[PDB]
Amino acid sequence: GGNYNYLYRLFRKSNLKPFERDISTEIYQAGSTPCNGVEGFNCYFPLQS
Amino acid sequence: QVQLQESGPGLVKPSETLSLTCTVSGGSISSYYWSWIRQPPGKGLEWIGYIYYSGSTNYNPSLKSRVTISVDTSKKQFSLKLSSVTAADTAVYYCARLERDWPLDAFDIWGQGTMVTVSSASTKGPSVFPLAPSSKSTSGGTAALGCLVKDYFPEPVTVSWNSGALTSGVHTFPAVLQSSGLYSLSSVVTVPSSSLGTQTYICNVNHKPSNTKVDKKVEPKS
Amino acid sequence: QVQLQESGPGLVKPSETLSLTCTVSGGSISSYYWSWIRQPPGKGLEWIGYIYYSGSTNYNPSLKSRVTISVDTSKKQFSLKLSSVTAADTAVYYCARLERDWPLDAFDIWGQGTMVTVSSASTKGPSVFPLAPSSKSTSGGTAALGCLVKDYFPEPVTVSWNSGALTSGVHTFPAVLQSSGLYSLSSVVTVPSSSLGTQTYICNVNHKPSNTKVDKKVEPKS
Amino acid sequence: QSALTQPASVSGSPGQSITISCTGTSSDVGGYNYVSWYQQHPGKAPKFMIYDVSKRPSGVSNRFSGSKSGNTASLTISGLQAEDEADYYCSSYTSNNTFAFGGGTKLTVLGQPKAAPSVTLFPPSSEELQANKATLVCLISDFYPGAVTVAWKADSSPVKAGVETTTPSKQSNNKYAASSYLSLTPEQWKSHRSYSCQVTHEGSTVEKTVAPT
Amino acid sequence: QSALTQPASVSGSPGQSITISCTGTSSDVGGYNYVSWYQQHPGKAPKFMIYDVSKRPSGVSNRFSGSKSGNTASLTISGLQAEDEADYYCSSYTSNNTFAFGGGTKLTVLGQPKAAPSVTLFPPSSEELQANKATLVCLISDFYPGAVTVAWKADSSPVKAGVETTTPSKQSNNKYAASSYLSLTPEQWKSHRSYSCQVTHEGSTVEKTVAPT
Ligand SMILES: *[C@@H]1O[C@H](CO)[C@@H](O[C@@H]2O[C@H](CO)[C@@H](O)[C@H](O)[C@H]2NC(C)=O)[C@H](O)[C@H]1NC(C)=O
Ligand SMILES: *[C@@H]1O[C@H](CO)[C@@H](O[C@@H]2O[C@H](CO)[C@@H](O)[C@H](O)[C@H]2NC(C)=O)[C@H](O)[C@H]1NC(C)=O
Repeated sequence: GGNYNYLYRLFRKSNLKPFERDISTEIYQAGSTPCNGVEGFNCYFPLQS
Repeated sequence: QVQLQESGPGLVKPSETLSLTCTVSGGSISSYYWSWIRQPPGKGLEWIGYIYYSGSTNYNPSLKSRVTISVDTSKKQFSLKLSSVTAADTAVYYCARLERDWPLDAFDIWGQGTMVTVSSASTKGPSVFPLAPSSKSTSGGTAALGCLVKDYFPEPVTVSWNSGALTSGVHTFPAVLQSSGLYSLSSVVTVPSSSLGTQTYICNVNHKPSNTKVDKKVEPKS
Repeated sequence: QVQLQESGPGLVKPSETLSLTCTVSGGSISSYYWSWIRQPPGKGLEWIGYIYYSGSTNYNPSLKSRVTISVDTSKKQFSLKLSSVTAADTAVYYCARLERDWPLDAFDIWGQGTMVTVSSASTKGPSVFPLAPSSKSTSGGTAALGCLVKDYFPEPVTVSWNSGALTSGVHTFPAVLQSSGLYSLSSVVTVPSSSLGTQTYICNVNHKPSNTKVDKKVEPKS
Repeated sequence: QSALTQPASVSGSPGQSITISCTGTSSDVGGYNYVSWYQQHPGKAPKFMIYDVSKRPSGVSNRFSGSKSGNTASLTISGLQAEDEADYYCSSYTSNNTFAFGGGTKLTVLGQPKAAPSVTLFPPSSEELQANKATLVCLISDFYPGAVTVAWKADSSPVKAGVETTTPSKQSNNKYAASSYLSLTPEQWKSHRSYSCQVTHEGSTVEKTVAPT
Repeated sequence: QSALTQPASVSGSPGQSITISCTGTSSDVGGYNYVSWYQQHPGKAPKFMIYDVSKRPSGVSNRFSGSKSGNTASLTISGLQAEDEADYYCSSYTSNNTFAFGGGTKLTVLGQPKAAPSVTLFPPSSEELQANKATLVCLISDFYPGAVTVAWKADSSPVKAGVETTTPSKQSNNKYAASSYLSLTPEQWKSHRSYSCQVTHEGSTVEKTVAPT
């Protein structure tokens, strides 16, 4: 049925520094339009499973 | 940069084994996955196996027990051989890459496919004829002329003008399947009428399934 | 190697502030002096200040209390702003370098200037028309054709042929100031008459003050 | 070795937005999020659009967006521009270690014009005549509503033998073009003083007429 | 904020030599020797010639020489070649920390030929006619002595309304070219069966004549 408890981050502003860690969960903003914490086109949740 | 390109014939009757290759242009073998994708006329896509490069595989159990893929890494080829075809596999055949490493997945650069018909009635060469303009065929400063291609079993014939010289006002009409079972089509170009007495044009029909390659000049009428 | 190039518009009415820049091509900022030089129509030159690069200045007291020069060393710009113009400053404006280090002095590589008119009657787009040749317009093996441009306030319009294709027999006549106050001019080319039925030509008017850019084909007469 | 699910053609006006769906079982699209979309122009090769429910690869407009709810993904286009009339497929990574493709969905931008048919007629070619053949050729293009009917005629008569016709098909300017073929014996071509082709399209009937020499 | 001093045009025959003067106060040219010369071709950008009363920068002919006596400098050209017809300016480093330019001097190489006028005529363009306009265009070039006068004519009549004329101006081959414009209503262009352009130049009168279609 699928083990959906193992997630990974697929969007970030900039690549990590070595051994750096980032557990935030802010709505990513692809396009120029601001997101205001809601999903939509060019406003994506940053974690997939 | 990297592009694909199909190969191989198709016209064989029913119940045999066909072959195809997808020689790689830009050069990227040995790193990705490479798969073959069918598509019948007017219907949705499909899928068949792939082959890593070092190891290998095959897939789509519905087509299993019929298909074999092989890879020649030296000259960068995929062979695909289906066996005992059934004239229900009369389709276009793309050879898209695949993608790993950077997850992505799905697919990627494709390869223009190859119409592969499966039936009797072996290939026929087309007959070419010119379509000259006239005083009625001009529209003042503009005028149109063309070329008729007739009676060929290939089906996927192609047409150029003056070795691909002109891209303005050129139109190729879709082929009509005549009651005889042979196809025939037409190509046309419209251009400023003034250049009619000074300039020359040749329409160049290429028929890959046969070996027909005919280039015919068009001329004003007497 | 190093070249200059002006910028900036000019057509504003009287009593305002204009601007110009002289972006540097070959790349030599931060080492020399850079100054701006006026020239009215049909009269002698003039001079305005300069700006070292690190420090700065301004000059020509006759024009003092009106002019300000600035420099952006990053993208290599000189701004020049005169204020409250008077329609007596209707001139071409060069941006020549200067020279130090090796004494020399005087000036050096200039920049093709920029006609900057000062008056009312805001810009107007030109109307383009073709001038076809004829049996009377040919001289046996040779023949001439042209293009008329009409009724524009820009004044410094420019004209090319087939994207600058031809440089033989091309002549652009000086503009005439009509009683209306609008200018209109003509361009012409003479060429071996034989190529008349086979070849094509387009005259391309560029009007930098408006944004008009019109390219029109010339054709033989019916 | 089965298939997915997708609706047939959809509709929409320019400048608006539209959302096309792609529904599958919870063992391919529910239990995965490796879905990707593909856009295919008529008679072309499909083009890669976005991997992982959403992630336009560098090179695609930002008017496209992907999303999922549960074993159902969807693609949204914004400001419908009248060059996106194409087919759209979705794919995923079904179990059993295999991929699967949708069923396709024809996008219709709800074109504005009612372009009238550009018609032309072509008489037999000489080599064809000497080849003991004749074939009148009627060509049409640049008419928007692709619902034309063509009527072959002797010098003016309705004639119903040797007429072949294609169905209209889309151009690159989103317009339509078609052709009609009239096969005849050379005695038939030398037989009539004229022939005519009639194109009926939205009431409007345009006609061409030719004559041997 | 004043100015220097220079003579107007000078004259000279080829192969000879000529000297052009530049006189200023003894607080700019007397009290300095930073003078430099500049050559400008008609409708071009001036060109740098020699810094410090004399010192042709690598790239200029050696037919030029500069010199000074006292608050008066001068430039000498040798073997006048008939491509040096231009304007010549001198500059210096006046006190008050500023520069100054001369007044310019038109060099005349005393041309040899008496080139006759090449004339051409152009009738209205069709788009202009449909645009409710008409403009006959008379062009002239390749005549040396720039003293032509143009006479506009109805089918042969002297006509004096709507005539505009430029003054001759120098070509690159040192010859001259001019134009004349005759504005007319379309009824005027359809009105006369012909029109004519007369160019008088050194007694010689050349004429062109056109006709509507
Ligand atoms: C792959 O998995 C699918 C199920 O997701 C298998 O499909 C069939 O399942 C449907 C019900 O969902 C049945 O109605 C069919 O009769 C089943 N067919 C078969 C052949 O099992 C499918 O078979 C699997 N294929 C492989 C190679 O494992
Ligand atoms: C720069 O010096 C000049 C003199 O060389 C100044 O000019 C004037 O001198 C003349 C006589 O030679 C007088 O007739 C003018 O009335 C003077 N005008 C002025 C404004 O003084 C000039 O003024 C000086 N300019 C600066 C900025 O110092």
